[PDB]
Amino acid sequence: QWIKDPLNIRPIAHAIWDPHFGEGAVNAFTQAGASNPVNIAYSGVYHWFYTIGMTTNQELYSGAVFLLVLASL
Amino acid sequence: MAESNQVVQAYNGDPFVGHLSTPISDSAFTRTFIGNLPAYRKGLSPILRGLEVGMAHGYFLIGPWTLLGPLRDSEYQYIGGLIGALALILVATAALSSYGLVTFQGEQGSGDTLQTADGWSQFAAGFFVGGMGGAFVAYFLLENLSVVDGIFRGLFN
Amino acid sequence: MTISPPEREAKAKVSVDNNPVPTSFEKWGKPGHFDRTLARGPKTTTWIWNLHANAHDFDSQTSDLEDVSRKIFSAHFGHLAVVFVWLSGMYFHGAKFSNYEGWLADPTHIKPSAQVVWPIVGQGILNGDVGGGFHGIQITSGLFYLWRASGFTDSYQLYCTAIGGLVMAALMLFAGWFHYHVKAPKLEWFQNVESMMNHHLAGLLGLGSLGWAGHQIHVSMPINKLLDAGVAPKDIPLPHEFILEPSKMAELYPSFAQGLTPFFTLNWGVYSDFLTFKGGLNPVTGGLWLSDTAHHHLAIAVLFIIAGHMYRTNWGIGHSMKEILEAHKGPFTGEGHKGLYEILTTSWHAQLAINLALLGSLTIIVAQHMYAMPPYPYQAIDYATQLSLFTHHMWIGGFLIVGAGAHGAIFMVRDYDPAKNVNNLLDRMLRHRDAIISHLNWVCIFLGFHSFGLYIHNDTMRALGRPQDMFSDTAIQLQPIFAQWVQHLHTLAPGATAPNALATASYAFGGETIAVAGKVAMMPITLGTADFMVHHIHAFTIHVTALILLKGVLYARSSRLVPDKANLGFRFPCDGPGRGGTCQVSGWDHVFLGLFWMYNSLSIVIFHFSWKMQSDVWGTVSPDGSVTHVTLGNFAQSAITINGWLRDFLWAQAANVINSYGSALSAYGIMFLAGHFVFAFSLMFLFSGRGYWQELIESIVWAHNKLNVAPAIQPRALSIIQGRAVGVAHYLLGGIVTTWAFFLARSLSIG
Amino acid sequence: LAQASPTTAGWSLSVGIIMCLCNVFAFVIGYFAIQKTGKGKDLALPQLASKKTFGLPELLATMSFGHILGAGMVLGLASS
Amino acid sequence: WLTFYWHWKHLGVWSGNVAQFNENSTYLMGWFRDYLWANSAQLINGYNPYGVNNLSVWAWMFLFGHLVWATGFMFLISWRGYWQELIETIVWAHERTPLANLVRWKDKPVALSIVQARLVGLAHFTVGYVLTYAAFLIASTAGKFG
Amino acid sequence: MTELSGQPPKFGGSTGGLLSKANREEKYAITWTSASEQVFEMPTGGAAIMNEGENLLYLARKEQCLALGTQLRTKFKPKIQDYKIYRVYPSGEVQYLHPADGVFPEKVNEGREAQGTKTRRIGQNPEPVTIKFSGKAPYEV
Amino acid sequence: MDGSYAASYLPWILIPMVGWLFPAVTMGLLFIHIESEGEG
Ligand code: CLA
Ligand code: CLA
Ligand code: CLA
Ligand code: CLA
Ligand code: CLA
Ligand code: CLA
Ligand code: CLA
Ligand SMILES: CCCCCCCCCCCCCCCC(=O)OC[C@H](COP(=O)(O)OC[C@@H](O)CO)OC(=O)CCCCCCCCCCCCCCC
Ligand SMILES: CC1=C(/C=C/C(C)=C\C=C\C(C)=C\C=C\C=C(C)\C=C/C=C(C)/C=C/C2=C(C)C(=O)CCC2(C)C)C(C)(C)CCC1
Ligand SMILES: CC1=C(/C=C/C(C)=C/C=C/C(C)=C/C=C/C=C(C)/C=C/C=C(C)/C=C/C2=C(C)CCCC2(C)C)C(C)(C)CCC1
Ligand SMILES: CC1=C(C/C=C(\C)CCC[C@H](C)CCC[C@H](C)CCCC(C)C)C(=O)c2ccccc2C1=O
Ligand code: SF4
Ligand SMILES: [Cl-]
Repeated sequence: QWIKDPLNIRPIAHAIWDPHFGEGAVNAFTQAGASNPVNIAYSGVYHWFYTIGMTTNQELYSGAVFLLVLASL
Repeated sequence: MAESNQVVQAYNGDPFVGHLSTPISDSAFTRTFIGNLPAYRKGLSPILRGLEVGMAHGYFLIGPWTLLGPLRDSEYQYIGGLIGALALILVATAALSSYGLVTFQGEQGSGDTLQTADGWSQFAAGFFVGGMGGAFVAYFLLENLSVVDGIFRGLFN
Repeated sequence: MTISPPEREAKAKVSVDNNPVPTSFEKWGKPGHFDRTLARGPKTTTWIWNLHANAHDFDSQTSDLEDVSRKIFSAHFGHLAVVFVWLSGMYFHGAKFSNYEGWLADPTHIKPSAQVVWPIVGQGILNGDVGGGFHGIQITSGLFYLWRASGFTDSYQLYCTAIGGLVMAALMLFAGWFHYHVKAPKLEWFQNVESMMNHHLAGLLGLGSLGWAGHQIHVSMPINKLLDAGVAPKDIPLPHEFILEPSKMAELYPSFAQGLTPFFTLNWGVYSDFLTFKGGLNPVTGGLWLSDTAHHHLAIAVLFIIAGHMYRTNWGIGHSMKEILEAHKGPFTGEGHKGLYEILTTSWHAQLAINLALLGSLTIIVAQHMYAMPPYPYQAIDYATQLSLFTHHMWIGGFLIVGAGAHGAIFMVRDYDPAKNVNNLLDRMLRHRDAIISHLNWVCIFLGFHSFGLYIHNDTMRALGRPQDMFSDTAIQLQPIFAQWVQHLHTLAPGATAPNALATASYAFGGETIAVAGKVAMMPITLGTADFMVHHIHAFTIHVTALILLKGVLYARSSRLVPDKANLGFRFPCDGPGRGGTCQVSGWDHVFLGLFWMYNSLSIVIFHFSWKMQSDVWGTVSPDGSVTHVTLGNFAQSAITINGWLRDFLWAQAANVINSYGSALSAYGIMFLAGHFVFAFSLMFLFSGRGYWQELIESIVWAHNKLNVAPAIQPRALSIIQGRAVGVAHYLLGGIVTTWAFFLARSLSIG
Repeated sequence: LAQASPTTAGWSLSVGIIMCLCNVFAFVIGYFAIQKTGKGKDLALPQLASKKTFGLPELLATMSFGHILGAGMVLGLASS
Repeated sequence: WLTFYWHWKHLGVWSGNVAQFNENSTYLMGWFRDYLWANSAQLINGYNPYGVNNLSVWAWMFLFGHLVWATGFMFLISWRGYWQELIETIVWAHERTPLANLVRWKDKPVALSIVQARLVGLAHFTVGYVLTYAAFLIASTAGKFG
Repeated sequence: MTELSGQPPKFGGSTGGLLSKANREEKYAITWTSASEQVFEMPTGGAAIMNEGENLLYLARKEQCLALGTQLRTKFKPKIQDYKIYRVYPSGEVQYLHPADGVFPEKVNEGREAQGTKTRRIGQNPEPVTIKFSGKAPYEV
Repeated sequence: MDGSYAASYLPWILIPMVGWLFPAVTMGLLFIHIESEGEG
């Protein structure tokens, strides 16, 4: 989604799972179009992965599995 | 160094004992992991060993009948699982006790306080109490699965 | 001294002895000559049996490895001559007692037949009307389909082929005689394993598929191209006309206009009209595209010829297999493959165990690949041929595998030298045989409980009016999700991970429903709960057979029970009633038990094949497009219980066998009862022991002495080992003949 | 028609730029990798530089290997 | 043989069709098809993919008798030494498995004896024989006339 | 019986050797001298190497020891006939077993007392009915 | 607390496993280890 409208969409880093949250915080952190609590990323990693030619979640997942293998090596 | 890159050796240095020292049989990890299970953990009284083994077993034995028993598609699903697991742990306790009764008729040894009539009976007592307790607490958690779900999701605060 | 040719060696490693064994007939009249314990003659009837029992046991006849090797080589030539006689007989019956040309002119309205029965004592009824006024026995060997794919169109070509086969048999026979009696090759010659492998890879398998690619391109492909186009077989040119008139090829394949130049310049794509990667099947015939098979044989030939260059012989280039083997050793396995080169270059039984195991596995792979990727025109629509070929290759493979167990055991008893196997793979296998076998034992128990036990659970639940408590596709599901996933991968492959392929490798994985005439040739073979359960039955029975034979090999030398078993031999009945009883400890007895378990495994495999193909694949298709299967999709709900197999498979489909009286199928009912009788007969030998029979023979010998009619060759009851051998031979014969009659009646009576 | 595109006898690129180059590469790695280079039945005498350097079997085998390499490379560089 | 005879003849008699036995008992395919194969149809349908009836118990017992018979075949064909060696491997496995180590047998596990194998194989064989034929007899006669 | 001596054979181990019976019940020992370091077959599976000089090996049964002994005296170019087989109890008691009187049992040796000898033929055993309700069998009387 | 991503039942039990079970077990192991008075 961020690839489509990269200037108006905020990139999200990962989902939040905290049993401490109340209703207010749950509402406050379902943001950036997400349907569940989420943090927005500030590592610039979306811009990096998009610039170097990656466009789908399948590519990122294949990269992460390859890095699992490289770390194993 | 030297020439022994070999990972398998004679078991305990006696090649003529019918066993081999292998990564599964006699690695440092398995020695420390098996040797610290309730059955072998040093200095434990057999009552605590039985209690721990029974907790683990009673806890996990509730599942098969809970999801796959005949009452799984009834209003008494978790009660059905509990009844099954309790009856199974009762039969298991009778088996353990009969074993102790038959194998320790003669002179009692000395090195292993679990390998005696008194020790195996204490193990059976601990196993009974732990098995019944673990089965009942697994049943209680399952019978109130909605409150556990709301707890884990924060649906109550 | 017989015939003395010049020499025939050209700086070769060829080395022979001239005339070691003179040609003579005297020993033909001296039966048992090859065994010292037999040469004097018989005194009891046991002498007869052992004469047949040890006829090919060349080790037990001579201790000289060279003479054993020579006997084996000439025996191989004799066996090849036998196979040639048989194959030329097949081709002759196709030439003179078949309706081959008539079938070729119209293969959708005529049943292949190639055996005519003489009219005597009523048996003439076996000459069933197979179409076109032809009357005979319907054949299920697929000979017609092979002959059509090869491009046969005339009786005279089959006759010429039969004559060539007879000449080849004569040549093989003469070569066997020549290399045993006239020029016998030395032991040094047989041990040239590197050269033998180079030649069998590049020369036997590589040049074989190269020459066959040549025949397919020049004879099979244009002739079948015209046959499938509707051209009558008489209007089609003879095979040599396409080579004399290259314009015929060029108009059937425009690339031929360019000739061989694209080949030598690596411009192979020009050849894309006859070297193809279509996949799928031929729409007219239901078989694999012959162009695909020609491209396949070309690539296989290139592969094998390249492979035939790995090993060093006379020119320094290449590999020593001894070096390679010795280099492969690790922290888990001591010295590794050290000693394997010496074992496999001095022990015939070790080589035979390897080769039996692999050749049986290959025969099974052949059955499995030929059913789903039908290679011949009109074989898939002929469900009888399909079932028969699958089951035949299955049985051959199983027997070869059990033999591999036998010869691993014989190696252990006769050729294993402990001084030549110190801390190598074989030694370590022996040194943890207990771990191996106890674990295989437990895996078999687990696999049996959680496969057959699932069936028992389902039977009991269904009988108790509790269908919702069963393992089924409509209750508690056991979906084989990994096989489904790989099938999906195969179906997606033509468009992704196999781009230059047009269709799937097989429609069983998924895709279109290929039907020729009104019957389906192949269609997606879906997998569900019943398929899961029967696959685990297969894994279970294979594991038990492996358990038995592997225990046989690993304990052939010794066990905790019998620490000197090696001194007792490979074949022996026991070591007495002591130690609680030691019957059947030998490797031979492990082979004897593994035979029954292999028969069990394969019976279930072939029943699974028959029922699944009749229920979910085979059938007739309406012009509307829909399919109606032979047994109406009953597999999923019926194959999940033992009662389902007893009633909906065995009971239902046996109706053809038992009603075959009064028709051309009557012989199949006859042989159904025959197999049953032989099976029952085997139980006498298996359930008893020779002592009872020896005493009964004592009474009968008294009867004979009473009338002065007792023979000098005293009757003895069969030996313990022979009782078991007879029992198992009859068990397998009877059961297999039963299933054979059943299968043929069924698959011939189902359209 | 969906068929991998090869190349007609280029005889400028197909030859030295690929086939002879792959043959020279096979020459080099065989020279540096064959245990028994000149232990063949056939001496094929005048030991030279590379074209016919060490032994007839060395030459023939490294040349067959160079042709395998060159066939693979020509076909690959021309699509597939 | 005796009971097959009695039952097939009495089936023909009770049904009024003595001709079936009179004409088809002279050859063994007649027994195989008209007697054994036919009179199983209801028996093997005591339970079904479509439901259950009162012959369900007899179908289950029919399969049970088959299974017991086949099990007896094992004790009858495979003899003792093969089993004692396998049990030696299993004994080894028990002695060397931790946790299971804690437990030891009071009696040493050994394979069945020679005579015992003959007796037990025969006992299975006979149990299966009787239960199989009783299931068939009862179910067939009660499905036709019961 | 004093104290068994001899190097153990060079061997990497196996699963086929001693079990619980060896420590709970009884085990067996075989000693022998070898003129050379050389390979032999373990009755429990695989190959081992005997040392030059004295050798001492523990096995689970008497039969495994006698099988190794036959292998020693019938399968080596210079024979090995000096092997001795002992029974060993958990208490430490060692019972010399074979060869019983220092002479192999296949050949006569003076001083041996006949055991299990009968002064009759097999056919001269008494009828079982004549000895029924006793504890004996026709070969025990 | 929910999740629309794939296999959203995984944080449900992994968050307690990472926050409660993993630290309890690793601290217990390290505790018994640093207090181990086996000679050496
Ligand atoms: C600069 C050099 C060069 C270039 C770039 C190419 C380029 C190409 N080659 Mg080529 N090749 C070369 C050199 C080169 N080749 C040489 C020197 C040789 C001689 C050995 C070959 C021989 C070769 C063959 C035989 C083939 C190619 C193929 C291809 C295409 C492969 C497409 C693909 O993804 O494969 C496929 C991708 C996969 C992931 C498949 C792998 C899965 C396999 C089936 C696993 C099998 C395991 C196997 C049994 C284990 C081996 C046994 C043992 C020895 C270890 C590609 C365009 C293929 C082609 O032309 O397609 C039409 C093909 O058939 N090449
Ligand atoms: C009237 C006398 C009496 C009574 C009230 C009990 C009562 C009890 N016994 Mg005991 N038992 C008795 C006599 C008695 N026992 C005797 C004489 C022996 C020696 C043979 C045993 C040996 C025995 C063992 C080994 C065990 C018990 C156990 C138990 C408890 C489990 C419930 C049960 O077994 O069902 C009720 C039982 C009866 C109504 C019949 C009692 C009389 C018979 C002979 C008892 C036979 C024991 C049997 C092998 C175990 C039953 C298996 C189980 C699945 C029920 C229970 C409270 C189990 C336990 O948890 O102990 C902590 C167990 O492990 N009993
Ligand atoms: C390219 C050379 C070549 C070929 C084709 C063969 C082929 C064969 N060998 Mg042989 N072998 C060779 C070289 C070769 N070998 C060398 C160099 C050695 C010494 C190391 C051996 C030593 C060896 C031994 C010890 C044995 C064999 C055996 C066999 C046969 C068993 C396999 C089989 O039955 O397949 C299928 C069978 C056939 C296809 C039948 C055809 C057989 C005919 C005679 C071959 C004619 C081909 C010939 C080159 C003419 C072709 C030219 C033209 C017509 C195209 C087989 C026919 C075994 C055997 O069966 O002994 C008889 C055997 O035990 N080989
Ligand atoms: C053992 C199998 C076999 C057999 C015996 C034949 C036999 C025959 N084929 Mg056939 N063919 C085969 C396999 C086989 N083929 C395969 C696998 C293919 C697929 C590639 C083909 C495809 C094919 C085609 C397209 C044609 C034939 C043709 C022919 C006939 C004439 C060719 C010939 O031999 O003249 C003698 C050959 C030569 C003198 C070759 C010299 C020409 C070149 C320039 C020499 C180069 C060689 C040199 C060492 C390599 C270096 C080159 C590099 C430096 C540039 C002949 C009867 C031709 C025909 O008659 O059609 C009916 C024809 O057009 N075949
Ligand atoms: C290329 C395959 C191959 C090779 C050449 C050998 C070679 C050999 N085997 Mg082996 N073996 C094989 C496959 C093979 N076997 C298979 C497939 C099996 C599984 C059944 C075995 C199982 C096996 C056993 C158990 C034994 C051997 C033995 C032997 C040796 C003696 C041969 C013999 O028995 O003489 C003569 C052959 C016979 C008397 C066969 C007659 C009985 C057959 C089975 C009747 C078949 C009936 C027919 C097919 C159909 C019915 C027709 C009827 C109605 C008229 C010999 C060196 C024996 C040995 O001691 O090895 C040293 C032995 O103990 N093999
Ligand atoms: C249908 C007849 C039959 C049956 C039931 C068996 C049973 C078995 N055979 Mg056997 N066999 C048979 C015929 C049979 N055999 C014959 C005729 C021969 C002669 C060749 C052999 C020769 C043979 C050999 C040589 C070997 C076997 C092996 C095995 C075992 C395989 C492991 C296993 O399946 O674990 C699980 C057990 C089962 C699936 C049996 C059914 C259990 C049911 C479904 C559940 C039980 C319900 C419950 C316990 C009932 C309790 C009632 C209550 C009142 C107490 C197994 C127990 C192999 C073995 O031992 O592997 C380790 C082995 O090596 N068999
Ligand atoms: C170091 C990389 C990294 C980091 C920092 C995180 C961070 C997080 N993950 Mg994730 N994870 C990772 C890699 C990582 N992940 C990978 C590669 C996978 C695929 C195997 C997953 C699969 C995974 C799942 C299924 C889940 C999380 C979840 C979470 C969150 C809760 C913690 C948890 O339960 O983790 C659990 C982690 C695992 C079960 C797999 C182990 C992760 C890697 C392979 C090991 C990392 C080792 C690390 C480098 C050691 C260095 C530590 C250092 C201090 C010395 C958390 C924000 C939960 C979540 O999404 O929250 C809502 C959730 O349920 N992770
Ligand atoms: C459906 C398949 C997916 C499910 C996964 C199942 C996992 C099964 C276990 C993984 C395989 C382990 C063997 C490789 C591991 C391996 O080979 O490691 C390597 C090691 C030897 O390595 P070395 O360094 O000594 O190599 C030197 C060589 O040159 C040989 O001398 O092997 C051993 O240690 C022998 C022990 C084998 C005993 C394990 C076998 C257990 C039998 C069950 C295996 C089932 C496989 C079924 C698949 C068809
Ligand atoms: C035959 C041969 C040649 C032909 C080669 C051919 C035909 C293809 C070669 C392709 C190659 C050599 C591909 C190399 C890929 C290397 C990669 C991909 C390395 C590292 C990736 C890393 C370290 C991780 C990256 C990450 C990932 C995973 C992410 O997803 C996020 C970004 C980042 C974190 C960076 C030529 C003729 C040329 C020379 C002669 C020999
Ligand atoms: C992962 C892994 C593993 C595994 C593990 C397992 C298999 C386990 C499971 C686990 C378990 C299985 C656990 C458990 C838990 C339990 C518990 C925690 C319990 C309980 C109980 C209770 C708490 C009770 C109480 C009571 C009583 C006692 C009395 C009164 C009543 C009541 C109920 C109150 C290992 C390490 C091997 C390896 C690596 C990986
Ligand atoms: C019946 C039986 C016998 C008696 C069987 C005997 C004595 C064999 C009789 C064979 C006859 C003499 C030959 C008939 C078969 C011929 C081989 C077939 C030749 C046919 C041609 C003439 C065409 C045993 O010796 C025995 C031993 C161990 C376990 C079980 C049994 C067992 O069950
Ligand atoms: S019954 Fe037969 S096989 Fe078994 S021990 Fe006795 S003689 Fe040997
Ligand atoms: Cl059913």
